Amino acid sequence: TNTKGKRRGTRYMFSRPFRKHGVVPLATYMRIYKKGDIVDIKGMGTVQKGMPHKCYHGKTGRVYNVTQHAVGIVVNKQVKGKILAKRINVRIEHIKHSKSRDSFLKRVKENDQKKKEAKEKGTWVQLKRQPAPPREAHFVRTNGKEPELLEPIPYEFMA
Amino acid sequence: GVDIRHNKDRKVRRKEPKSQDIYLRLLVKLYRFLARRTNSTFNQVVLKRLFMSRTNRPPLSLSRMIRKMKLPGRENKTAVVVGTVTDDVRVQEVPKLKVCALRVTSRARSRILKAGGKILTFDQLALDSPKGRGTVLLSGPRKGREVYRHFGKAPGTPHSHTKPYVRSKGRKFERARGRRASRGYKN
Amino acid sequence: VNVPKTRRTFCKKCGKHQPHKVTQYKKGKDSLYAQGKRRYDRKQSGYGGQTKPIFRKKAKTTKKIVLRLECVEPNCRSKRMLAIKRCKHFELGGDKKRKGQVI
Amino acid sequence: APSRNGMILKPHFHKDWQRRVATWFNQPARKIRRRKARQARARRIAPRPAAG
RNA sequence: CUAACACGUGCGCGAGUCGGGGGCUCGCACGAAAGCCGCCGUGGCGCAAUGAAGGUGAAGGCCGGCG
RNA sequence: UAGUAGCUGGUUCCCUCCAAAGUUUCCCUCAGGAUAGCUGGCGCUCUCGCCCGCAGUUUUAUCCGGUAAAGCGAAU
RNA sequence: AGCCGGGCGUGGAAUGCGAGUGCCUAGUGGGCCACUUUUGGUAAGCAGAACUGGCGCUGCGGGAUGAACCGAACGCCGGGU
RNA sequence: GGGGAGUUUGACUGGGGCGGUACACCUGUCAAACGGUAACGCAGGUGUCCUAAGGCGAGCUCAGGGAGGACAGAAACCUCCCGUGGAGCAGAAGGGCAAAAGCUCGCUUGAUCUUGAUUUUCAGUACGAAUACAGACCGUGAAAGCGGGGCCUCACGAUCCUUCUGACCUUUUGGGUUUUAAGCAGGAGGUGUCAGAAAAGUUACCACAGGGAUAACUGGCUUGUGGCGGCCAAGCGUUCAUAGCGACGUCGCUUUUUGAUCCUUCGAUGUCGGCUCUUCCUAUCAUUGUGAAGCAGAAUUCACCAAGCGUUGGAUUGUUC
RNA sequence: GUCUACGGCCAUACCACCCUGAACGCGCCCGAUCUCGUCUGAUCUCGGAAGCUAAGCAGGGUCGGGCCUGGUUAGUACUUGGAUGGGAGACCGCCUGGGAAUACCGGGUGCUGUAGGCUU
Ligand SMILES: [Mg+2]
Ligand SMILES: [Mg+2]
Ligand SMILES: [Mg+2]
Ligand SMILES: [Mg+2]
Ligand SMILES: [Mg+2]
Ligand SMILES: [Mg+2]
Ligand SMILES: [Mg+2]
Ligand SMILES: [Mg+2]
Ligand SMILES: [Mg+2]
Ligand SMILES: [Mg+2]
Ligand SMILES: [Mg+2]
Ligand SMILES: [Mg+2]
Ligand SMILES: [Mg+2]
Ligand SMILES: [Mg+2]
Ligand SMILES: [Mg+2]
Ligand SMILES: [Mg+2]
Ligand SMILES: [Mg+2]
Ligand SMILES: [Mg+2]
Ligand SMILES: [Mg+2]
Ligand SMILES: [Mg+2]
Ligand SMILES: [Mg+2]
Ligand SMILES: [Mg+2]
Ligand SMILES: [Mg+2]
Ligand SMILES: [Mg+2]
Ligand SMILES: [Mg+2]
Ligand SMILES: [Mg+2]
Ligand SMILES: [Mg+2]
Ligand SMILES: [Mg+2]
Ligand SMILES: [Mg+2]
Ligand SMILES: [Mg+2]
Ligand SMILES: [Mg+2]
Ligand SMILES: [Mg+2]
Ligand SMILES: [Zn+2]
Repeated sequence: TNTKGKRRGTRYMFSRPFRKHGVVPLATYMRIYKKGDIVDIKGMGTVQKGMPHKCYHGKTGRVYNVTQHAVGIVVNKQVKGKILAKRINVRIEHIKHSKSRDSFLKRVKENDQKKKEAKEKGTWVQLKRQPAPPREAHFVRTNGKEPELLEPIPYEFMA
Repeated sequence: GVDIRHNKDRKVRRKEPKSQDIYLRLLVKLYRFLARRTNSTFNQVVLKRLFMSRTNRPPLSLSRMIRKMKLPGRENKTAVVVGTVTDDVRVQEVPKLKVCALRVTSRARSRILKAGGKILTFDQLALDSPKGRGTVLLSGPRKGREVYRHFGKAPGTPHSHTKPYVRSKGRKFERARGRRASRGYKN
Repeated sequence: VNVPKTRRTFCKKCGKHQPHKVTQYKKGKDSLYAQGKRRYDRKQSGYGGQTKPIFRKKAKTTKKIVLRLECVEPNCRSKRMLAIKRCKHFELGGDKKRKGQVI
Repeated sequence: APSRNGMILKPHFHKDWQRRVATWFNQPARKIRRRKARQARARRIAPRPAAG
C-alpha cells in the first residue's frame, strides 16, 4: 500500500515556480487579514514553518483567528460521505486573499448606489444578473462583395 | 417507470393517541372538530399535543408556570398546558392563576385554590374560549429526562461530556485508562 | 553522544534558571516489600508453577538514558529527571571536540 | 459480544445455579402456620402478654 | 424461561414513589386469592456534585450612608 | 454431560409497506468479531395554500493542479 | 474586538424541490461483469486498481440458446402506439 | 529429574512448504493534472547520529574552469578572472536554500518549567510526529527580532508491575509519635507479530469439524514451451536465389509436450502401464491415379486428389518413451 | 529632464561591447591621532576634500543574446459525452462540446510610491 507521510506526492505541489526561487517578496508579509475574510490556501515550500497539509492546497476558507505570525482558518474537507468544517493554523506565507468575494462586495456597493439613486426618479432598473439571453434579430449587410466559396482541399500526404 | 424514491414517502407523525382510555379520546373528538372547523391554529396545536406520548408531555412545575406568567403583557390570561401541573415546594408566594391542564397534582391544586385561582380542564376551556383567545400555551422542559445525558457524541472521545452507562459510581468504575493522562491517554 | 557535567537550566523549587550538576540515572535496587512484589511471592508460593508471564522476545538494542539534574544551590538542592533520545554510546563531559585539526 | 452502546454487566450465573433455587411457593402457607402457632401460644399463656 | 441492562411505548402517583419482607383480618369451595397497616417506609431508587484522599459542596442586580 | 464448536445441516401461516452489503480502521486478525458506512422503525420542531432554505445540475466571477499532448537549436 | 441604538426589502443568477433534528436498530463486512483509463503477465473465461452503470436482489421484448449484451424495469384487466 | 503430567509450537502467501516481509515506518512512481486509490508491482531507505550537526549574532561564498608563480608534475600552496548553485546542508529520495538553511568565528543551553487548542493516520479513537498560541525563567543581538532541538517529509511503545524525581501533600482505619507501606503528578525499564500472549518437533499408527474459498486427474480459457506450416530471398546447390534447401527476419495453425490459472468435483468421477475391442482424424509410411526433379534405366526425392485397405513377430525394462 | 535616501512589483529591469554625462548628488580619491579590525588602514571603522568622470552609476546604440508580449504551427495534437460505426486486430472515421506546445515570423527593452534636491 502507500505511505502515510505528511508530504507524500508533493514534489510538484510544494515546489517553487520556474525562475521564482529565492527571497519571498515582502508584500505577502505586509498584508492585513482580519476576522472573517475569505482566503485561499497555497502551500509554499520556501518556508517550512506552519505549512498546511497537502489536502488543503487550493482550498478556500474563512479566517476566524489572527495571531502574531499565523492565521487560523475554517475550511471544509470532504471525508468519505460527510464534509467537516475544520479549523487549521497556517503561517502567513502560504495564504492569499481570495478575489472571489471582492467582486461580490463591489457589486453590492454598486447596485445599492443605483438603488438609492432613481428612487426619487421612480424609474425601473434591473439588478439581478440575468443569464446570457439569446441573440436578437439583426441585419448582416453585404457591401456588394459576394461571399466566397469554401471547398474541402484534396487529400495529399505530408509525412 | 418513474425516477423517484419511496424511502421518505410515508410520514411518521401520530394520527391519534396510542392510549386507550376514553376521556382522552373524547377530548380528542372535541378538539378534532374544533381544529377542522375553526381557523385558529391554537386548536391544532392543542390537538397535536393531545396526540403525543407521555415522555413528550413533560410535567410543568408551579414555579415555571408562575415565572412564565409573571412576564409583562400576559396578565389575567389563562395558562394552558397539555401535561401535568406538579407542585414546586421551593416557592412560597403563589399568585392567583387561571390554569388548564389534563391533570393536576393534589398539592398543586390545593395551593392554587388556596391562593384564589381556578383550575380548568380542556373541556370547560372549549366552552370558555373555543378559538382560545387570552391563552398562554406553556409546556414542561422536554429535555428534563435523565436519558438525554447519555445521548449525543460518545464518551471517551474528545470534547464529549456524555454520561457513560455504569452500574455503580465509584473510584473503581471507569476512571483509569481513558480518563487520566497518568494512565494511557486523556480524551 | 557527549553531554557536559554542568547545565544552567530551570529549577522548579527556585523558580528561576540555576546551574545544575548532571549525572546518569541508574535503576535503584528493587525493594522486597513493594506491594507488587509481595503479591508476586504470595501468588508464586505453593503449587502451580509460574503464574505471571516472563518476557523473552527482546527486540531493542538501546534504551533512553535519563539525566539526573541537581540544583547546585545548597539551600535548594532539588533534583529532577530529564531524558533525551536513544543512543548506543553515551558519555558525560568528555573530550570537548574541536574543528579543523589533523585527522 | 458488546452491542453498539450499553452497560458492562457481570451476571453471577457461571455456577450450577439452577440446582440451588429457592422458590417461594410456600410463602402463604408459612404465614398461615406462623399465625396459627402465634395464636396457639397466646391461648397457652392465658392472661400473660402475647408479645412476651 | 429466569436474571441484568438500555431504549421506545401504555397506566397510577408525582419531589416524591414503591410493601416485594412481616403483621392484622372468625385461615382454607373459589381463597395459596382479595382487603388493610402509616409511628410496620426499615430500606431501595430519586432529590448534589466533585476529589485518589483528608474534605469541600452549586446566582446575584440597583439607591441612601466617607467614587 | 444437553461437555465445547469462529465449522456443516435444518429452522413451520397470509397479505401490505420500506429495503441493503461484500467497503474504512483495529484484532495471533484472513471461513470470525468489534467500529464507521449502507437499512428499518418510532417520533418530534417548523413550513407554505411575503419568504425560508437545500441541490450527484448549469451560469457569472475567482483561485487550485502537472496528467494527455508537446520539447530536447531549453536544464537532467 | 465586543456591545447598544437607529435607517435602509427591487429577498439582488437559471432551474427544481418542503425542510431540519433525535433515539433505538437488523442484515452485511467471500463478490462478479461491462465501455473508458490502467499495473503484472506471451497470454488467459488470469491476477490487481480508478469512474460510472449493472448482476447479485430482477421478472419482461430482442440477441435461436444464455446471471451481466440492446430496449425497458413489474399491482389485475380492455383499447391504441 | 521427558520416568511422568499439562500445554504450546504466529501471520501473510497465485495450494502448503522452503524462500521473502510486501507485518511498524519513510522518499519517488504507479495514480488516470484536488485529495484518496491495489498486487510477493517498480527503484530505494529506517530501528541510528549530533555539547553540536541544537539557539542566536557577525563575517565570508561554493562545484568547476581559464591564465599565471622555485623545486611543483595531471594532482601540494599563492594571485587574478569567469562561475544561478552545476557544491554543501549526517543518512534514502524528493522539495528548499546565496550578504543563506552553505563555510569560519563569538557567546550560550528554548533539547528547560506549565495549562489548554489544532493538524497528520483516523472511527474522525489512541500512540508517534507536527503546527499556531498563552503563562514564567532564560540565551543571543545595538536592535527589530529569533529560539521551547536538528531546513521539511522517518528514526518509535498501552494496561499491570518495578525504579527515580515533587510537595513542611493525603491515607496508614479507637487516639498520638516515629519507621514502613499505599496514594497523587512527571520520567525510565518492554512488548520489532511494532493497538503490545509467556511457547519446540514428528506422525506413513493417526482422529474429528469442515473446505471444491485450496493442491494432486480429466475437462475448459491461454499457447509462452513443444509440434507443424507459410511470406521475403542473403547464400548452398561445379555454373543457377526458388529441382531440392534456405540465413538475418516476419505471419500463422494445433492442443497428441510441457507450462500458466484455479471455473466444476473433497456427504469421493476408482488415481500408471500392459491385455482385449470398436470407431474416428490426416499433418500419407505402403498400395490406386497423377504432376516435378540436379528423373537415361534401376533406385530415390518434392507435390496433388485421397483415410478404401494395411501398418508385424521378439530380446531388455512396470513402463509410456 | 534628472538624481539621492528608503522602497513595491522583481530581466520590458539581466548579460556583452561601444558613445555621451550641464548643475546638485552618488562616487572614485587623500590620510590612520582618536573609535575599530586585519598577515596587510586591501576590506571594515574613523578623520578629511588636492584631483577625476578613468571606473561604478545614469541615458543612448547593437538587422546583439536573453527576457516579455503577439501571429503562424492550428481547429493540427489531445480530449467530455454517443452510436447494433468501420476493422481479424492494431487502431481509425463520424456526431456533440472544449481546445494546446516547438521550430518559423513580428513588436517592446522597466513602470511606479514617500521624502528631499539640481535644472536659479
Ligand atoms: Mg408503475
Ligand atoms: Mg422508510
Ligand atoms: Mg514451595
Ligand atoms: Mg450484532
Ligand atoms: Mg442496545
Ligand atoms: Mg443444544
Ligand atoms: Mg473461522
Ligand atoms: Mg461456508
Ligand atoms: Mg504525478
Ligand atoms: Mg507523453
Ligand atoms: Mg479481475
Ligand atoms: Mg437494487
Ligand atoms: Mg434488470
Ligand atoms: Mg446467437
Ligand atoms: Mg396492451
Ligand atoms: Mg510430554
Ligand atoms: Mg484525478
Ligand atoms: Mg547570516
Ligand atoms: Mg514564550
Ligand atoms: Mg543546522
Ligand atoms: Mg514407517
Ligand atoms: Mg474453485
Ligand atoms: Mg552461388
Ligand atoms: Mg464411474
Ligand atoms: Mg462412485
Ligand atoms: Mg490431405
Ligand atoms: Mg585607503
Ligand atoms: Mg563614471
Ligand atoms: Mg566614460
Ligand atoms: Mg534580440
Ligand atoms: Mg523615483
Ligand atoms: Mg542660465
Ligand atoms: Zn534550585
